[PDB]
Amino acid sequence: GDWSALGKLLDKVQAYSTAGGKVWLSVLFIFRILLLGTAVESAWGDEQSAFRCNTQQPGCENVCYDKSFPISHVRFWVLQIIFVSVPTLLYLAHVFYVMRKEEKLNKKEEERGGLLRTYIISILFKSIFEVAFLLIQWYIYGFSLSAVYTCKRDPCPHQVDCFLSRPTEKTIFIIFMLVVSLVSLALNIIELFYVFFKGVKD
Amino acid sequence: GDWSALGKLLDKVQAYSTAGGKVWLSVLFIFRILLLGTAVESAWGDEQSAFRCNTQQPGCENVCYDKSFPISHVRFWVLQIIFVSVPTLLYLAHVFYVMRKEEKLNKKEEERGGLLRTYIISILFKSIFEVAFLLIQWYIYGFSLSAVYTCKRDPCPHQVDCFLSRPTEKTIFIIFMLVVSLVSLALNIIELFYVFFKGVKD
Amino acid sequence: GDWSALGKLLDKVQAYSTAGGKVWLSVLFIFRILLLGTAVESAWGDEQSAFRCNTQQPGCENVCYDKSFPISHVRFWVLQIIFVSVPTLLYLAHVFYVMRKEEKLNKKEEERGGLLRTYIISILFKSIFEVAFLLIQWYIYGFSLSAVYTCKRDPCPHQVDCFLSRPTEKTIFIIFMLVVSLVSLALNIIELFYVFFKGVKD
Amino acid sequence: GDWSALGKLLDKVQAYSTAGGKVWLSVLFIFRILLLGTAVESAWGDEQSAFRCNTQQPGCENVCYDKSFPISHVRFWVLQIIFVSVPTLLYLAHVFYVMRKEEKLNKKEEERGGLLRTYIISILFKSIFEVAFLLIQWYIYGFSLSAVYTCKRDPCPHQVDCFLSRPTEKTIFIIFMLVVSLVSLALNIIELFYVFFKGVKD
Amino acid sequence: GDWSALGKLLDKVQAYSTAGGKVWLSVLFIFRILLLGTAVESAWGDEQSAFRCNTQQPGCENVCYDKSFPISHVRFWVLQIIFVSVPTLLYLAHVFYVMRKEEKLNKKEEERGGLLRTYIISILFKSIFEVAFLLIQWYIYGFSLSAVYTCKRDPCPHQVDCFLSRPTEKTIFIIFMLVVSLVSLALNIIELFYVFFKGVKD
Amino acid sequence: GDWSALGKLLDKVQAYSTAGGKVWLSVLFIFRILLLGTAVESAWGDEQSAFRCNTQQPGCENVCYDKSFPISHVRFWVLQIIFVSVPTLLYLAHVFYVMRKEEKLNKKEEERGGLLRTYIISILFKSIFEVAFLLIQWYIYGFSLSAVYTCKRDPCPHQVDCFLSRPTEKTIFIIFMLVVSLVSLALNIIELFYVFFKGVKD
Ligand SMILES: CC(C)CCC[C@@H](C)[C@H]1CC[C@H]2[C@@H]3CC=C4C[C@@H](OC(=O)CCC(=O)O)CC[C@]4(C)[C@H]3CC[C@]12C
Ligand SMILES: CC(C)CCC[C@@H](C)[C@H]1CC[C@H]2[C@@H]3CC=C4C[C@@H](OC(=O)CCC(=O)O)CC[C@]4(C)[C@H]3CC[C@]12C
Ligand SMILES: CC(C)CCC[C@@H](C)[C@H]1CC[C@H]2[C@@H]3CC=C4C[C@@H](OC(=O)CCC(=O)O)CC[C@]4(C)[C@H]3CC[C@]12C
Ligand SMILES: CC(C)CCC[C@@H](C)[C@H]1CC[C@H]2[C@@H]3CC=C4C[C@@H](OC(=O)CCC(=O)O)CC[C@]4(C)[C@H]3CC[C@]12C
Ligand SMILES: CC(C)CCC[C@@H](C)[C@H]1CC[C@H]2[C@@H]3CC=C4C[C@@H](OC(=O)CCC(=O)O)CC[C@]4(C)[C@H]3CC[C@]12C
Ligand SMILES: CC(C)CCC[C@@H](C)[C@H]1CC[C@H]2[C@@H]3CC=C4C[C@@H](OC(=O)CCC(=O)O)CC[C@]4(C)[C@H]3CC[C@]12C
Ligand SMILES: CC(C)CCC[C@@H](C)[C@H]1CC[C@H]2[C@@H]3CC=C4C[C@@H](OC(=O)CCC(=O)O)CC[C@]4(C)[C@H]3CC[C@]12C
Repeated sequence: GDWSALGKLLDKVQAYSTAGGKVWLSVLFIFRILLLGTAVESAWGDEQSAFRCNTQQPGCENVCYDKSFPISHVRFWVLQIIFVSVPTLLYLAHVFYVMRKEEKLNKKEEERGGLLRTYIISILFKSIFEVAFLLIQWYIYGFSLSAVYTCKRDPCPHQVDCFLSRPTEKTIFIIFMLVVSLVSLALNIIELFYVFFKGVKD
Repeated sequence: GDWSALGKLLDKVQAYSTAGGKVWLSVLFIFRILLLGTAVESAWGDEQSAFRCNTQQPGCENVCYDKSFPISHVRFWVLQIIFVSVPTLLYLAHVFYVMRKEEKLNKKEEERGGLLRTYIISILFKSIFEVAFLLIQWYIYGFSLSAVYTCKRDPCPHQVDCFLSRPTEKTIFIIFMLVVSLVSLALNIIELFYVFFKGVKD
Repeated sequence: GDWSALGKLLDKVQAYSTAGGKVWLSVLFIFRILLLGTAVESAWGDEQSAFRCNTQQPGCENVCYDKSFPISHVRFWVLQIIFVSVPTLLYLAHVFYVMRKEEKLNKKEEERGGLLRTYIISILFKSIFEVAFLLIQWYIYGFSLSAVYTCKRDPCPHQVDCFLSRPTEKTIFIIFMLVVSLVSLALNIIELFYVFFKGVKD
Repeated sequence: GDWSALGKLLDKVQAYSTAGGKVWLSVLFIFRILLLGTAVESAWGDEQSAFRCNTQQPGCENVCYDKSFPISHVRFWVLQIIFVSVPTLLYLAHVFYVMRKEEKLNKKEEERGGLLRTYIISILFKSIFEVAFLLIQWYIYGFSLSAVYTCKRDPCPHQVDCFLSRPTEKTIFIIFMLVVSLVSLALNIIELFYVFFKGVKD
Repeated sequence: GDWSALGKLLDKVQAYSTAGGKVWLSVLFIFRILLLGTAVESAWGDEQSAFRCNTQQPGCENVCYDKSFPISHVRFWVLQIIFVSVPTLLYLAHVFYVMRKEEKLNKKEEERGGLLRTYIISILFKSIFEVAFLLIQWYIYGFSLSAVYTCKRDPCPHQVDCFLSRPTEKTIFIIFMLVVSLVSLALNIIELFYVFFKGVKD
Repeated sequence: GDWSALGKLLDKVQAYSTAGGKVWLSVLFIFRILLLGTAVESAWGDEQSAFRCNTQQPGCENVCYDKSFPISHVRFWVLQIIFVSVPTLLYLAHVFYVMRKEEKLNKKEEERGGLLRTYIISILFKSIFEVAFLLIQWYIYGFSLSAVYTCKRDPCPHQVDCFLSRPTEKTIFIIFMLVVSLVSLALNIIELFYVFFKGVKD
């Protein structure tokens, strides 16, 4: 049970990458998924059951929660990490099929090119998605949470004060994820610069 | 432990497919199942416990919820994704048995045809199911949710106002799924056009 | 790691079956288990917590629920699908042991029969169980659910109105399962007719 | 990856068994564990939360529940199925070690007996445990449940009426398990009779 | 895929053990983990939600529960079973590394001792931990539970009566675990006596 | 299926380590993860639902809980154990790639150094993280919990007394984790001293 075809595929996929990029970028993905699945996912469990508002009006809590949180952070991060990893899978499948076709051609008729361009495009799109998600998060929420929220949506009469759950831990986790995203963006830009320098000097 | 029979089966199954269809259509299924299982399934958890109506009448909440939501979106999508994937499994089993029979025939007696038609039929049925589900969803619900619902079902007296849970996130997820379905439909139609052009020109 | 003994066992088990029966009957089992485990099992979760009755008498809700639902549909279906699949497992084990004994005999002493009857018996019993379960379900419940139930069991005084949870989705799922069961019954009867015709003409 | 040592161990373990016992007794274990893990385990979930008594005295519900149910049925059945399966595992380990020692002896010094007795003892103990558990269950509970219970334990004043959850489904499952246990006992006694007849006639 | 190195490691690890100890001690661990994970873990679920005290003072329930149960039984048993199994893992790793080093030495330079002492030390420490845990449990709790508890901790005024959940089942499980622990201790002492007798007579 | 490349990688990774460090440090990680995942994670489940304060003011409980527990202990420990294990994974990947490159070089052109420095750096960083986390925990919380907390945050009027859940078990687990961390730190420092002594004397 020798896993040599996996080695061939891995070597072909990582032909144009640097030595460092083969390590940090791979470990960061594992770090990200572990942190997302273990710690943060449980702090957001009681985000609506422990949300309280000061009023007797039936229906103000629902509308005020929907106004405060149009989309939860955890699902935003899940979307972010899904959109960032699909280009690599597409490239891997492309390489797999190309290798199979080349092997068939070699066995049948013996009885720098497109791949670099695809690699560059994938690396560009990953950074584009990172920047877009960061900008959207900055515009909608920010990078902090306050304990008291003021609601002025009907049928609440003239105003309402509402109180959040765990507004301090979530800030810490938000900052952690921001740092991780910035590190990933920098590591992805370095690869583009290296590739273009190699392609220009020679 | 060489997995060569899997390669033979894969090559036989994807004989008439294009180069692109071998990649995007496969990755889209993984994207779909991951998104369905991770993010959306948790937003619909408190769909009946956090549903509130303004009245003292016992029994109005149950009937009004049943009137508003005859069937949840998540289970509708589960049915949609199950009905779209069975034709491929049937075709795969058919090819498996045909290959086994051909091998037996070759070993025993040496001591464009039906498969294309089945492929075309499967591709047609997948698109048919996609369109049918989209039309049903458009007729029953639409592609948005409102925060306030008006109920006029007995025993509620003369009318009742009821309030939903997370009416903004669900709209976002609905739009995402709509886009995914449209992309899948287009990618399936392209294959039919390509196959018919190849079969007509030659 | 060649899986050839599995192939021998599979060919021996499916010797008397038709070409179609090797595909539809196998896929239907997967469809059934997936649908049972994913969608329906979650709709029946709040079947007793969201069941409400109009009264102040302590104890009427419990007795009225027990009177309305002597046994839940999901567990009835689990029993149905367990009782329908055991004959095949028994036949498979029988074939396995017979093959081992035949191999031992061949190696030791060289230093249409019972199996058809067992196959017929198993196919008969599967249909018998299907019909029995369908008849019991028809007699006890029917194939629909109503939103309001009338209870006349002690200690409830003179009568009580009670209200169910999700009475419309469950009807849809009931109809789905009924259709699946009918399809399975028809596909099983076809095999008996084919076998008897082959055994009579030759 | 040929699994021949597993075959040798299986043949050695089942040397003195009948043809039928190799099939029904093995399938019954799978049936038992599936039924225990899928259906019954969920019906007993709300056994204490939905238990209600008619009184204002704080503490009567706890003591009356503890008096009605000294031990739940599901855990009783788990103990029953654990105590019935350990002798076979002990015998299997004994055979494994004996085979290893015999192989070592054969390679080193070539440079009806105890096993039957152990088999008989294990078969006897399995039936003994079955009978003991059945008798205990008959003495403590019976084979049915009633909807209303009468409690006369302090601090409840002079008497209390309490009401159970799902008293009709549980009776059905109890009867099912009783039938399964009786079938297992009969199948185990048959093996003893067969073994003793073979050992006496020859 | 022959698993011969596993056999070598197993034979080396169990060189000084008796015939019986290779069976009962191994099966007892499986029995213990199964019983701990299946039955008992669910009876302790509602240990604080169903705990009730007779008073209106806010805060007496929390302090009285903390006074009654400084540590739950299930977690005590988890610690007990973890502390008893680590010496064997350490010894196994030691043997693994020693065997690798010996193989390297044999291939390089051909181009009763410490292990017994380690075995004895491990066997001693297992019994020491068993006895220590039993003594601590006897001192803190005992081997039974009563339904009514009397609390005299502030801010409760002058006294309070509190009521437990399932005080009869837990006694049964406690007795079961006590018996298992005693059996394990005896089986471990037998090995020490056998080893010392063999080492003294010869 | 011989796992010899795993052996080569393991021997290369642990070339500069002592004999003891190959055992205790590996077993301690398993001990840590088992203890974290089995016992402690369930004691912190009802940390906010069972937290109670004496007042009628809506919103004081949320703010007072957020003030008492800026971050839960379990998630702090998860972060601690994640930050301590990434350097080893980075070093392992580095060694893997270096070995592959060396093999390629050997096959192509035949048709104490950096690794020690990386090992030292990783060992230093692990201890640095341990010390930093211990200091932060000491500064923020301490190593004990009290049953009564005094809150002076708005909108609570002038003061509030609040009561915690399970304040005695958590102290025990905190002490356990502290001891484990200290042991790990000592075992890591020993390796640095040994390495430097070997590098200086020779
Ligand atoms: C549900 C299962 C069947 C499919 C889901 C898993 C895949 C989507 C995984 C398998 C390997 C993963 C990759 C492993 C590591 C990397 C690190 C990083 O890529 C790199 O830069 C690697 C270094 C390099 O090649 O230069 C970005 C994420 C990525 C591609 C991962 C993206 C997600 C991948 C493709
Ligand atoms: C529970 C387990 C035992 C069975 C359930 C899994 C199957 C139903 C999976 C295995 C592979 C899956 C397929 C993998 C990828 C594709 C992509 C797509 O098909 C294609 O067009 C592939 C590209 C081509 O062949 O042209 C539509 C879904 C489909 C068939 C998937 C449908 C679901 C399949 C058959
Ligand atoms: C927990 C694990 C170890 C055992 C539980 C799984 C088995 C009970 C499964 C394995 C394969 C399954 C079978 C696979 C497919 C078929 C389709 C169908 O049988 C057929 O008619 C197959 C076609 C034919 O042979 O003619 C009825 C169910 C059955 C026998 C399934 C019944 C359940 C089986 C035996
Ligand atoms: C957690 C894992 C690692 C161990 C737990 C599983 C075992 C305890 C299983 C493996 C195979 C099982 C056995 C498979 C089938 C049989 C049927 C039956 O035994 C027979 O009579 C078999 C027929 C015969 O040999 O005559 C009684 C239960 C028993 C021994 C089972 C008892 C439980 C066993 C030993
Ligand atoms: C019942 C027995 C006879 C067989 C079943 C147990 C084995 C599978 C155990 C015994 C010794 C274990 C090994 C002992 C020590 C280590 C710890 C660990 O060592 C490392 O590689 C540390 C990582 C690093 O090098 O930095 C990796 C797993 C490994 C090889 C263990 C793998 C599993 C082993 C082989
Ligand atoms: C999470 C995974 C990767 C590691 C956790 C599992 C181990 C800690 C297991 C593997 C085998 C187990 C052992 C299997 C059986 C025995 C029986 C018993 O030891 C004996 O006396 C065996 C008989 C003998 O050798 O004399 C005490 C527990 C012990 C060592 C077990 C302790 C726990 C062990 C080492
Ligand atoms: C989700 C899966 C795919 C990846 C997550 C698991 C890894 C991060 C594991 C695999 C082996 C583990 C290691 C096994 C044992 C050790 C013991 C210890 O390292 C040692 O000192 C080993 C002894 C030595 O080499 O001197 C510190 C933790 C470490 C490196 C572990 C850190 C976590 C590791 C790398």
